[PDB]
Amino acid sequence: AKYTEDQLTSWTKPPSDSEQTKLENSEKMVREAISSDEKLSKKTIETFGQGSYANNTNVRLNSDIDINVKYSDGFYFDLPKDKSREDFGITLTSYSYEEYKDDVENALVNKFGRSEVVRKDKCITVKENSYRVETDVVPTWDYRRYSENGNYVQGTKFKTDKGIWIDNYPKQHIANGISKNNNTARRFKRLTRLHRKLRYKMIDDGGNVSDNITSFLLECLVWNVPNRIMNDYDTWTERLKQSIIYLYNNTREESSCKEWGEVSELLYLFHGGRKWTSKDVNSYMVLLWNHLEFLEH
Ligand SMILES: O=c1ccn([C@@H]2O[C@H](COP(=O)(O)OP(=O)(O)OP(=O)(O)O)[C@@H](O)[C@H]2O)c(=O)[nH]1
Ligand SMILES: O=c1ccn([C@@H]2O[C@H](COP(=O)(O)OP(=O)(O)OP(=O)(O)O)[C@@H](O)[C@H]2O)c(=O)[nH]1
Ligand SMILES: [Mg+2]
Repeated sequence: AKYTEDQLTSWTKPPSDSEQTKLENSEKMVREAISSDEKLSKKTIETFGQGSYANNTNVRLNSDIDINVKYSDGFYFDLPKDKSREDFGITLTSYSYEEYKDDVENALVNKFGRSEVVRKDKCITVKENSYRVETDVVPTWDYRRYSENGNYVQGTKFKTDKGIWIDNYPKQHIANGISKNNNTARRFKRLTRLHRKLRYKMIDDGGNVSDNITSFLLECLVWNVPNRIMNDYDTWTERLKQSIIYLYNNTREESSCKEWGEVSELLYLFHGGRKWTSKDVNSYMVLLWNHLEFLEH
């Protein structure tokens, strides 16, 4: 074992006792930037956390906090092929996502100053000082995806500066992660923290980790590890070993994992459009296993 049980147990832990405080401070500052803007305050816009601080899975002290700002006065939607869009109800509006993101960047500059705000491809970064963590503000619009039965699932949708349209389901993501954490006696998110920290260590001491293995991907993988592997073992060394074994085994053939979804369970994990592959995950599991140096016979 390249690492001891104490070290792994320590790395299953939040990087500060004030994580929720930082998240709520970022949420409040973004919400105030919204509410004290002349243009946006007159629009239905919900400010809420997403990502590692909202899932209590962050492992890097004062890493970026993700704050979604979701416009909901008009929603994008997607219908099955056997349904008409006209029959559902159409709405035309002079407002667009591009103008919304420009407005959000304007409000952020107004509240925090242009030198503190940095527009990026998928977000708008507010720089960290001594009182606030660096915050990625993510402007999105309401999004509905309808199924055959008439029910819809609700989420967020946005357009990158490079013109790519992205759909997300952050609320269902957080809800499902909370459910699994409850049903694992709070071991799911500890194992997620351990995996994230291990990825960072491997990248730091020189290891060759693929850029396709993201933190969101690691979280979705640990999400896909069945609860029994977390519940039915007694040390973190063994839970980690078994989770790696499971992910490796079920990523050797695309058939074993082509049905896995992300934490929201509303999008597939390996159905194209992703920057990773199941072979990428399998290679990463091999690299991590060889890094950990478990005892063998
Ligand atoms: O590919 C993606 C990436 C991101 N997202 C959505 O954007 C949220 C934050 O996107 P992040 O890339 O920041 O993931 P993370 O916060 O969990 O890990 P860090 O790198 O920040 O440490 C994610 O929680 C997810 O809801 C997706 O839906 N798909
Ligand atoms: O699908 C996504 C992706 C990203 N995000 C949010 O935008 C932030 C940007 O984080 P990313 O790392 O995913 O985008 P990038 O512009 O840095 O491109 P790469 O070179 O890293 O591949 C993320 O931290 C997340 O909060 C989403 O909300 N949804
Ligand atoms: Mg994040």
